[PDB]
Amino acid sequence: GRLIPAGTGSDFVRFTQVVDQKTLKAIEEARKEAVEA
Amino acid sequence: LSQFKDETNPLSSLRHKRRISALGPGGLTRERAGFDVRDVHRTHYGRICPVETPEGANIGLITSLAAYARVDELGFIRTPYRRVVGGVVTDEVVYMTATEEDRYTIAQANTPLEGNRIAAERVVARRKGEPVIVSPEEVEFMDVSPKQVFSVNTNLIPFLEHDDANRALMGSNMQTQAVPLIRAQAPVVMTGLEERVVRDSLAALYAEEDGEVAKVDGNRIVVRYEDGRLVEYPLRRFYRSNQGTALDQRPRVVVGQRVRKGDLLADGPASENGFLALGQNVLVAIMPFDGYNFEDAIVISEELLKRDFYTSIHIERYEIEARDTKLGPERITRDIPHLS
Amino acid sequence: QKRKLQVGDKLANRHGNKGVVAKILPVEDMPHLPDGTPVDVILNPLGVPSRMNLGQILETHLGLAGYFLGQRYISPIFDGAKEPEIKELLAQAFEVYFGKRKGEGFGVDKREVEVLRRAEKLGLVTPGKTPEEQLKELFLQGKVVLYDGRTGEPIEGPIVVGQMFIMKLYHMVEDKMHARSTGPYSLITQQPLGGKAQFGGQRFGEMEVWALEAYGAAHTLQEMLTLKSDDIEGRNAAYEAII
Amino acid sequence: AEPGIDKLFGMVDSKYRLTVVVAKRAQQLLRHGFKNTVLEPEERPKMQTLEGLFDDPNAETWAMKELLTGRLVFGENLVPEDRLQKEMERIYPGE
Amino acid sequence: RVDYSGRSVIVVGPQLKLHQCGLPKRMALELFKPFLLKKMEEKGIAPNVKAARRMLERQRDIKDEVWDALEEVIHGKVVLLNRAPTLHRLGIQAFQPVLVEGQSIQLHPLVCEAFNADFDGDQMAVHVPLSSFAQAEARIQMLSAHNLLSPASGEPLAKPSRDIILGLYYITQVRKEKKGAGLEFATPEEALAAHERGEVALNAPIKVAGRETSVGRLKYVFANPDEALLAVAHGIVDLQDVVTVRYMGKRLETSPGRILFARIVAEAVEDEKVAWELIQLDVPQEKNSLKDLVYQAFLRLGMEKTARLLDALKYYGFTFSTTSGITIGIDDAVIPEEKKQYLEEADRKLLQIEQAYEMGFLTDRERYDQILQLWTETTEKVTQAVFKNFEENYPFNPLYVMAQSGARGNPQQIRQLCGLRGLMQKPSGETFEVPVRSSFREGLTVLEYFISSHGARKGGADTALRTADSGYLTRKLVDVTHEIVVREADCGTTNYISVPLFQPDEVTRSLRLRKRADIEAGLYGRVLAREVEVLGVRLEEGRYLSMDDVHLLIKAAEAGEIQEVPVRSPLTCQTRYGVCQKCYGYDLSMARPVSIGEAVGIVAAQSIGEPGTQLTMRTFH
Amino acid sequence: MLDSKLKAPVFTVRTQGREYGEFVLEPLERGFGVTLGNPLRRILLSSIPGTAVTSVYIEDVLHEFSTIPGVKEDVVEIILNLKELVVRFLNPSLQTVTLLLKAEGPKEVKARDFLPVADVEIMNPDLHIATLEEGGRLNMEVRVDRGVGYVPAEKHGIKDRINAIPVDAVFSPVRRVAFQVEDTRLGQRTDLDKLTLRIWTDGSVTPLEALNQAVEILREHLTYFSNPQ
Amino acid sequence: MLDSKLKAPVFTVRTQGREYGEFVLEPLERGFGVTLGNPLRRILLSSIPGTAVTSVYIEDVLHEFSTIPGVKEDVVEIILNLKELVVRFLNPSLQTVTLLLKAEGPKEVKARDFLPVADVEIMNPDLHIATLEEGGRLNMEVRVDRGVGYVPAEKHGIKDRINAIPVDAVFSPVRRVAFQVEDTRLGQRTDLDKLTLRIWTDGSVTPLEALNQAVEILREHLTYFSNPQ
Ligand SMILES: CO[C@H]1/C=C/O[C@@]2(C)Oc3c(C)c(O)c4c(O)c(c(/C=N/N5CCN(C6CCCC6)CC5)c(O)c4c3C2=O)NC(=O)/C(C)=C\C=C\[C@H](C)[C@H](O)[C@@H](C)[C@@H](O)[C@@H](C)[C@H](OC(C)=O)[C@@H]1C
Ligand SMILES: [Mg+2]
Ligand SMILES: [Mg+2]
Ligand SMILES: [Mg+2]
Ligand SMILES: [Mg+2]
Ligand SMILES: [Mg+2]
Ligand SMILES: [Mg+2]
Ligand SMILES: [Mg+2]
Ligand SMILES: [Mg+2]
Ligand SMILES: [Mg+2]
Ligand SMILES: [Mg+2]
Ligand SMILES: [Mg+2]
Ligand SMILES: [Mg+2]
Ligand SMILES: [Mg+2]
Ligand SMILES: [Mg+2]
Ligand SMILES: [Mg+2]
Ligand SMILES: [Mg+2]
Ligand SMILES: [Mg+2]
Ligand SMILES: [Mg+2]
Ligand SMILES: [Mg+2]
Ligand SMILES: [Mg+2]
Ligand SMILES: [Mg+2]
Ligand SMILES: [Mg+2]
Ligand SMILES: [Mg+2]
Ligand SMILES: [Mg+2]
Ligand SMILES: [Mg+2]
Ligand SMILES: [Mg+2]
Ligand SMILES: [Mg+2]
Ligand SMILES: [Mg+2]
Ligand SMILES: [Mg+2]
Ligand SMILES: [Mg+2]
Ligand SMILES: [Mg+2]
Ligand SMILES: [Mg+2]
Ligand SMILES: [Mg+2]
Ligand SMILES: [Mg+2]
Ligand SMILES: [Mg+2]
Ligand SMILES: [Mg+2]
Ligand SMILES: [Mg+2]
Ligand SMILES: [Mg+2]
Ligand SMILES: [Mg+2]
Ligand SMILES: [Mg+2]
Ligand SMILES: [Mg+2]
Ligand SMILES: [Mg+2]
Ligand SMILES: [Mg+2]
Ligand SMILES: [Mg+2]
Ligand SMILES: [Mg+2]
Ligand SMILES: [Mg+2]
Ligand SMILES: [Mg+2]
Ligand SMILES: [Mg+2]
Ligand SMILES: [Mg+2]
Ligand SMILES: [Mg+2]
Ligand SMILES: [Mg+2]
Ligand SMILES: [Mg+2]
Ligand SMILES: [Mg+2]
Ligand SMILES: [Mg+2]
Ligand SMILES: [Mg+2]
Ligand SMILES: [Mg+2]
Ligand SMILES: [Mg+2]
Ligand SMILES: [Mg+2]
Ligand SMILES: [Mg+2]
Ligand SMILES: [Mg+2]
Ligand SMILES: [Mg+2]
Ligand SMILES: [Mg+2]
Ligand SMILES: [Mg+2]
Ligand SMILES: [Mg+2]
Ligand SMILES: [Mg+2]
Ligand SMILES: [Mg+2]
Ligand SMILES: [Mg+2]
Ligand SMILES: [Mg+2]
Ligand SMILES: [Mg+2]
Ligand SMILES: [Mg+2]
Ligand SMILES: [Mg+2]
Ligand SMILES: [Mg+2]
Ligand SMILES: [Mg+2]
Ligand SMILES: [Mg+2]
Ligand SMILES: [Mg+2]
Ligand SMILES: [Mg+2]
Ligand SMILES: [Mg+2]
Ligand SMILES: [Mg+2]
Ligand SMILES: [Mg+2]
Ligand SMILES: [Mg+2]
Ligand SMILES: [Mg+2]
Ligand SMILES: [Mg+2]
Ligand SMILES: [Mg+2]
Ligand SMILES: [Mg+2]
Ligand SMILES: [Mg+2]
Ligand SMILES: [Mg+2]
Ligand SMILES: [Mg+2]
Ligand SMILES: [Mg+2]
Ligand SMILES: [Mg+2]
Ligand SMILES: [Mg+2]
Ligand SMILES: [Mg+2]
Ligand SMILES: [Mg+2]
Ligand SMILES: [Mg+2]
Ligand SMILES: [Mg+2]
Ligand SMILES: [Mg+2]
Ligand SMILES: [Mg+2]
Ligand SMILES: [Mg+2]
Ligand SMILES: [Mg+2]
Ligand SMILES: [Mg+2]
Ligand SMILES: [Mg+2]
Ligand SMILES: [Mg+2]
Ligand SMILES: [Mg+2]
Ligand SMILES: [Mg+2]
Ligand SMILES: [Mg+2]
Ligand SMILES: [Mg+2]
Ligand SMILES: [Mg+2]
Ligand SMILES: [Mg+2]
Ligand SMILES: [Mg+2]
Ligand SMILES: [Mg+2]
Ligand SMILES: [Mg+2]
Ligand SMILES: [Mg+2]
Ligand SMILES: [Mg+2]
Ligand SMILES: [Mg+2]
Ligand SMILES: [Mg+2]
Ligand SMILES: [Mg+2]
Ligand SMILES: [Mg+2]
Ligand SMILES: [Mg+2]
Ligand SMILES: [Mg+2]
Ligand SMILES: [Mg+2]
Ligand SMILES: [Mg+2]
Ligand SMILES: [Mg+2]
Ligand SMILES: [Mg+2]
Ligand SMILES: [Mg+2]
Ligand SMILES: [Mg+2]
Ligand SMILES: [Mg+2]
Ligand SMILES: [Mg+2]
Ligand SMILES: [Mg+2]
Ligand SMILES: [Mg+2]
Ligand SMILES: [Mg+2]
Ligand SMILES: [Mg+2]
Ligand SMILES: [Mg+2]
Ligand SMILES: [Mg+2]
Ligand SMILES: [Zn+2]
Repeated sequence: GRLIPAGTGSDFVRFTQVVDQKTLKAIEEARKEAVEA
Repeated sequence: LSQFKDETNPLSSLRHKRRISALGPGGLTRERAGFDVRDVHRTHYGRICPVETPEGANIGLITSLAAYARVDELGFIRTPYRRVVGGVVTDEVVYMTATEEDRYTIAQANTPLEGNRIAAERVVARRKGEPVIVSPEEVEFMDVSPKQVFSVNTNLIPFLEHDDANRALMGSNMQTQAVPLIRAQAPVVMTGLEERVVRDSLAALYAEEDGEVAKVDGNRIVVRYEDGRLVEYPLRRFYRSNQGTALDQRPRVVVGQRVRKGDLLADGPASENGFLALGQNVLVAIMPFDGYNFEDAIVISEELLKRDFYTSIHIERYEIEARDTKLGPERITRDIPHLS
Repeated sequence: QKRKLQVGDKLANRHGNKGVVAKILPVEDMPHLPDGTPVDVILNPLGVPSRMNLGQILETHLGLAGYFLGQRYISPIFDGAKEPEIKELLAQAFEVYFGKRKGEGFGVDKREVEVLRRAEKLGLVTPGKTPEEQLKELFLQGKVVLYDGRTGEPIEGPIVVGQMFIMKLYHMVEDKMHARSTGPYSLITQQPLGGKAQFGGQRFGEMEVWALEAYGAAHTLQEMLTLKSDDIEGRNAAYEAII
Repeated sequence: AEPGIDKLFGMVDSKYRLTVVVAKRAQQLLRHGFKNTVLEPEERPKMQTLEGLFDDPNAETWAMKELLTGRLVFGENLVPEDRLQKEMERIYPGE
Repeated sequence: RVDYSGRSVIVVGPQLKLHQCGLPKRMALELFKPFLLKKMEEKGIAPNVKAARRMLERQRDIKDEVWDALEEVIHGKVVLLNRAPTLHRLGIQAFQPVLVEGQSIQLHPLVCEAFNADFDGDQMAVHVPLSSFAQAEARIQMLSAHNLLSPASGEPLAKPSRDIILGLYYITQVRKEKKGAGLEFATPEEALAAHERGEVALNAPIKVAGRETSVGRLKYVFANPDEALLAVAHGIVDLQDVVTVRYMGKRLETSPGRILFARIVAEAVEDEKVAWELIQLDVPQEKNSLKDLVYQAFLRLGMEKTARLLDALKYYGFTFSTTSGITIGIDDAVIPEEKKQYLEEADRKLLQIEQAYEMGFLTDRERYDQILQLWTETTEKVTQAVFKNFEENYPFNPLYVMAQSGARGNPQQIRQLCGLRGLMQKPSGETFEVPVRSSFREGLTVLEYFISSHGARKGGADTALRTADSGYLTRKLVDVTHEIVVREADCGTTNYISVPLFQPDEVTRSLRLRKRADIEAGLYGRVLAREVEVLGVRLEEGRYLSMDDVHLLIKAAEAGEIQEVPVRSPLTCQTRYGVCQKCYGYDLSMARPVSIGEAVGIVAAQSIGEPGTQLTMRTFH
Repeated sequence: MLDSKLKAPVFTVRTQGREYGEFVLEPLERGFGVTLGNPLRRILLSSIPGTAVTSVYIEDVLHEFSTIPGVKEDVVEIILNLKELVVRFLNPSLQTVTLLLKAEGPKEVKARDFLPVADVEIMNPDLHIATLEEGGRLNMEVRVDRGVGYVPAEKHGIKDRINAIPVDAVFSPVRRVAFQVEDTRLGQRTDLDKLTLRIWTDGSVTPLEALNQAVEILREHLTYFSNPQ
Repeated sequence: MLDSKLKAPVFTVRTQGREYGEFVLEPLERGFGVTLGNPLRRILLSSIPGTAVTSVYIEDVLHEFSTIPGVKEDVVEIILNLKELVVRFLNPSLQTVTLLLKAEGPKEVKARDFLPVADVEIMNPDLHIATLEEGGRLNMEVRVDRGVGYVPAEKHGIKDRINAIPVDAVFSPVRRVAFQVEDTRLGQRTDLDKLTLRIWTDGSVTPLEALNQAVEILREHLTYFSNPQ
């Protein structure tokens, strides 16, 4: 009753994320913040 | 073997009363064996229809006999064949066993006949399961009828002659699914047995002996025979058929009427005038419309519903029990505990 | 309960043409004959060549005769009516059809003539004969001119029409289109079960599984195997979530 | 059929990839608040009992209507798995 | 058993577009119950769920506001429909529901071919995609209007079925009527005049066999496109009439209907010229020409744009069909005059065979096998006879065009109506000595009928047996083939197979070009293992050969430049469990390469299990 | 006027009773008899209003599927016969008229047996309602209304008396329409359309009346093309 | 007004230029969009009378199948191009106008080359009649009329000059008509007709104008049912 090995359940696509350029600059701002003192 | 009655309409039931099945006792032909049995054997002539069997997994193993087919002494469907001594054809008939049928040279009914005289030199006959062009001098026996070749159910089809045996089966089983309409109608074109079907089935009520009519209720026709007697004939007003189709006898005779022996006093569930009637003759154009009739779709004119044409009465018999639970008897009361 | 005819219903002649009602048209615009009488049902031709029952097309022709000639007939099994005898009654019917038309005051349409033109270019009518004579020929063939009804223009090319008997078929319990959202569940097997009032779920067979397998329908299959039928804790949180 | 399904198919390396993108985008469109879109102003999603589709009818019909434009970005490993859901909650209100 | 399921009778939905399907609101209600409940709460119709529930527990209590809620819940969601035997992946398709009254389920006609569903009581189930994901896939990669081309063959399955062709065909056919006097206008000017007046008279038709231009072309010339049809509307020219017209840059001698068809397509997809390049207006539109049209449009213009053309064809076909007034009649099945001849000629010849036996020349057997040969020949003789009849005398016989058009009809079938069905076999299999002299037009006799009946049963018995053998097979195949799944990077093992374009033995030894079919089967959408320079073009390595390319290689083998073809294939793959992009090829239901992650194993196992139902079934071994 | 306008549709009429009405109109230009006949027909059938039995109350009967003693016909056959009944009221003031009839014993019950009502008339007197034997007691109240088209008994569900039973609504007073366009020869040019349409009617309204209503519906519709947007 | 009358045909329009014009109108009862669209269409094509080249006379040419020296195009190609010509006269006084044009040598002959006529205007100036080489002499007289529908050159047979040749009559500013009846849902009942008809026009008149004229012809015809006889 597990997800099918074949299809959208492909190891090649089971993992794929999406972004808005707005959330793109938001995460890099998180990286900028990493600079200590 | 003993099954629910098939009263979707008199015809349907009647047929279900004259079916011959394979499966059953479990000791005789069961599920395994098939194809040799399932095929329409040569001898099946006048003894079994070759069109009647159920279009489905269980095919050819279940079938109703033919028109003049009769079980003689021991279950051997004999079929009537008339005698033809020399080039002379008789009105005498011999119900022959399957076996004996092969010892003779038998011919078809289509043979131009002058009475007792066969009319063409090279006229068809079939010895033993083999089509043979025989001479008028070899024609020992002749077919009794075209009707005897098939079943009743099938005999009701107009020009069977021009219809593929395959689909003709469909037409024959379709009738078995005919539902009784409050408005019955006999075909504009009939074969000839519609009368005999309703009569031999027990749809319409016929007059025993000659006399006059006394009272014509909606529930009874008390007729007065000339013998000095009168009997009340109840009419199953509205009864529940096993499959939920109405069975009502509608009186067709007025008050004070001299009845001929065996004339319809009332019509059966599906009879118009002592004739079998199902569905209703309707004027029809035979062309394509948009897509409304595309693979096997039908377009219908609203007009057909304006007149109460295809309309039919149903009856489902819901049932409930007051059971005794150890928790307390289930009471049946107008009381419905929670809301309105 | 009264069961008046409706779209879901299935009707079929004695020959085998079986079929369902797909649309109930307003008398307003369905095919209508020259004299205002319109057709009740329109059967597709296509269902006739493949299947092989011309007997129905033979019935419709005798039927047309019986309509105008106001009479029923009895055509035995194989001994019955013959093609010439029917053309004969059709001949008699042309006079009731068109004879009254002559006396009632009018002749032929622009439409009636137009379809004749396309009909002679077809090969149904002997070129050079008068419309009156031509229409008889054409009628004897079993087809008559029909106008749209929606547009009033004719239907290019004669079309046959007539009195065909047709029955209505009994509706089984299955007919009662099932449809179940949530419902009971078997005791030992935890799969959906119906009965009295809850409809009982449909079966997802292997053949169907593969159908989805073929597609990239991963979840959709999972669901069918979990959320929809056996995932005890699944279906529950499923409903609630939806809720 | 559906709007520029070809155009869509073409923007992905695999057919089955397009389907995951759209679905995951539809996911986020609703979870973090439905105004998590990139193309609302002038010509946008619309239904007609009113022009009310502007708020919440079909999730992915949006997802696709955005992916068809070149604003979104779908990668195999674009932005680290857990930090994504955090930054998204911080910036998009509506709950 | 699925929790969000349903099932009802189906009924054709002619206006419906491939995209959607008609679903009984009454059904939708139960189906989408929870989705509706909540939606009730988001509106004033109910305070809460439990409320919304009791609100609908009874039929008479529903406010017409609820439908407006449901109709709103279903906005862009879609459902799946199943058919009785689910034989291939298209046995389940997704569509957008358009809620409708009553009991029946409105199905589109074009997909009645994928599911083997006819309308004599066929009932289809219906399921609901609950997750946003299940819905995503469902409508993205499972909706009808997206899987137009079959997985078995790169041939379309969304083809104008029965009624559409019949319509589309009748509109594009041209007529020919009476040849009496001279047919020569190619040269004299006294020929134009005389045969123009002679046509005005009663002697020359509008469509006469007169090479260059039958007077029907002489009389009418149409400047712009429209001009042509207006004359038609007014009753000047039928649609099937041969006229001359001015198109973009040519004086084209083509019929009204043909010109009209041109537009239909030209309109469906507005790249008018591109509509002309992929269409053949030089012939009556058969299902094949159509089929082709579809395919072409698919590669050329693009998927959705095709969908449009599909419905466009569906629409006009349907309409034009109704107006055409094609009908079945008893006099329309026409029996040839030659039938009597052929019969009698073969009749007397039977007499000879008999005199030849009465004497002792031919053995018991010889007689028999000689008689059958007489009929088998004679029967085939009437068959080409009837056709010739219609072909020459009634080009527009009802019963005819249907068969010609990819519409409906089988040569063998026609023969049974107009010609005659001649030989039926005995119970066992030994065919009968006597034929069935009759046709269905005339009374198939009492017994010739009983004779033909036998063979009917064997057909039926066979059919009932494949309703499960059709599965028998597919099971086996899927048991071995399920694991096979496209998961890859171009597998680096280049071991390849060579496809033969020539066969050695039909007639002992003669090398011959394989049939366009098989070849198409072998190289369609394959990946060239090695580079091949053939007629002038350099097919590079690894390239996916389009049907247009596979059409080049054959034209090249015709010329004599290649006898084999290097191409990747499943038989030579390296991916243990799985097959790769380059080795599978093209055919997803879509015409581009295969997309990684497609369940080929089964797609395959299926395409092979269905047709199996058509193959004969006497004894396994 | 004399030339093109005097050459105007000679509207001629032939009407017997309120059922049949033929209507000729010629000359007309090219293909106009059709242009007019067809719309009018479409209107004459779908558009025009009338009368039909909308509800019935037998006094001892509760459901439609019952049978009354001394009465040969069954409830369902009778309610059917009522649909056959054609009434005609004369003014708007009469929207819903309840006709009453009670007959006993050995008599045949025809439509003339209904007690007369002031503004209403029964065109269908001799229609057959029932055949009463002896001790035949039939007392009913049959509602009647003015509406348009067909309305299934299910759709309206009329409620005069709780034990009453609704009937289907056959509101088109028009029975059938028919039109012919034969050629007419007027001096100069032969091509001419002569439109004559034959109208049949249940009696409620008249062929002429109907026709008039029809043309108006069309007219009213042609005006709906006024305000662009 | 508020209930049944406010629920009235919302007549909406969309017209770009003088050629195309869509016209929507809903709601309509049952099967009315058809009832209306169809007649209007039949009128829009046959009735909205117009103009078309009815006859031509090349001076040296006798038959229609001839070819003129220095003239690339053949008589048949040119008479065809003339059918393409759209003219517009302003008043009834102009029933049959003969336009004249004569051009010589290395010039291209377009419709603007015809000598202007007082009450007549040519909307099709740049249309291409012929290409004259050298020593190219073309002097013609092309007749023009006001009529309705399509009339084959055979049907009229015009006779200005004995060596002239008739041309087919394309009498209409309207190019094509088209109407669709799609369902529309208005609250209670779903069954609803939505009539939208698309009209194309050569420019002479506008879609709207045409439509208006159309409806009137219908109206005018509905009035012809007045005086019985
Ligand atoms: C002895 O009672 C039972 C024994 C079972 O055991 C078992 C093993 O032994 C059997 C026999 C010995 C039989 O002789 C037999 C039949 O003769 C038969 C069918 C089955 N027919 N069905 C198949 C489904 N279709 C449907 C149409 C749409 C698709 C599905 C309709 C016809 C069948 O399976 C049979 C059967 C068995 O299975 N029928 C027909 O010949 C036929 C073609 C039509 C008749 C239809 C009537 C309507 C029907 O008669 C009805 C009144 C009932 O009588 C039956 C249901 C009955 O049930 C009860 C309870 O009484 C059983 C026969
Ligand atoms: Mg993930
Ligand atoms: Mg065994
Ligand atoms: Mg055993
Ligand atoms: Mg059989
Ligand atoms: Mg089976
Ligand atoms: Mg089995
Ligand atoms: Mg015994
Ligand atoms: Mg015999
Ligand atoms: Mg004789
Ligand atoms: Mg002997
Ligand atoms: Mg019968
Ligand atoms: Mg009757
Ligand atoms: Mg008799
Ligand atoms: Mg007594
Ligand atoms: Mg007694
Ligand atoms: Mg009784
Ligand atoms: Mg009871
Ligand atoms: Mg007496
Ligand atoms: Mg008597
Ligand atoms: Mg009635
Ligand atoms: Mg009736
Ligand atoms: Mg019902
Ligand atoms: Mg009659
Ligand atoms: Mg009648
Ligand atoms: Mg009559
Ligand atoms: Mg006669
Ligand atoms: Mg005569
Ligand atoms: Mg059943
Ligand atoms: Mg429950
Ligand atoms: Mg059970
Ligand atoms: Mg129940
Ligand atoms: Mg339930
Ligand atoms: Mg919880
Ligand atoms: Mg926007
Ligand atoms: Mg984007
Ligand atoms: Mg990772
Ligand atoms: Mg938050
Ligand atoms: Mg629809
Ligand atoms: Mg409802
Ligand atoms: Mg419920
Ligand atoms: Mg409440
Ligand atoms: Mg309300
Ligand atoms: Mg069906
Ligand atoms: Mg059935
Ligand atoms: Mg099913
Ligand atoms: Mg000759
Ligand atoms: Mg020759
Ligand atoms: Mg020639
Ligand atoms: Mg030439
Ligand atoms: Mg030559
Ligand atoms: Mg010619
Ligand atoms: Mg040739
Ligand atoms: Mg040339
Ligand atoms: Mg081409
Ligand atoms: Mg071409
Ligand atoms: Mg050709
Ligand atoms: Mg050809
Ligand atoms: Mg149409
Ligand atoms: Mg002859
Ligand atoms: Mg010979
Ligand atoms: Mg032998
Ligand atoms: Mg040949
Ligand atoms: Mg021949
Ligand atoms: Mg030919
Ligand atoms: Mg023919
Ligand atoms: Mg013979
Ligand atoms: Mg016969
Ligand atoms: Mg690899
Ligand atoms: Mg090799
Ligand atoms: Mg080789
Ligand atoms: Mg050879
Ligand atoms: Mg050899
Ligand atoms: Mg050889
Ligand atoms: Mg070959
Ligand atoms: Mg090499
Ligand atoms: Mg090498
Ligand atoms: Mg080379
Ligand atoms: Mg090269
Ligand atoms: Mg390369
Ligand atoms: Mg190739
Ligand atoms: Mg090549
Ligand atoms: Mg070559
Ligand atoms: Mg493939
Ligand atoms: Mg594939
Ligand atoms: Mg075996
Ligand atoms: Mg005058
Ligand atoms: Mg008079
Ligand atoms: Mg009179
Ligand atoms: Mg006039
Ligand atoms: Mg006029
Ligand atoms: Mg006129
Ligand atoms: Mg009506
Ligand atoms: Mg109305
Ligand atoms: Mg009134
Ligand atoms: Mg009382
Ligand atoms: Mg008064
Ligand atoms: Mg008054
Ligand atoms: Mg008054
Ligand atoms: Mg008033
Ligand atoms: Mg009053
Ligand atoms: Mg009152
Ligand atoms: Mg009283
Ligand atoms: Mg009275
Ligand atoms: Mg009084
Ligand atoms: Mg009063
Ligand atoms: Mg009388
Ligand atoms: Mg008494
Ligand atoms: Mg009401
Ligand atoms: Mg009600
Ligand atoms: Mg009450
Ligand atoms: Mg009624
Ligand atoms: Mg009435
Ligand atoms: Mg009528
Ligand atoms: Mg007004
Ligand atoms: Mg006004
Ligand atoms: Mg606007
Ligand atoms: Mg209104
Ligand atoms: Mg706008
Ligand atoms: Mg302007
Ligand atoms: Mg030249
Ligand atoms: Mg010169
Ligand atoms: Mg020239
Ligand atoms: Mg030229
Ligand atoms: Mg030329
Ligand atoms: Mg100028
Ligand atoms: Mg113009
Ligand atoms: Mg639509
Ligand atoms: Mg719209
Ligand atoms: Mg309202
Ligand atoms: Mg209301
Ligand atoms: Mg327009
Ligand atoms: Mg005027
Ligand atoms: Zn590989």
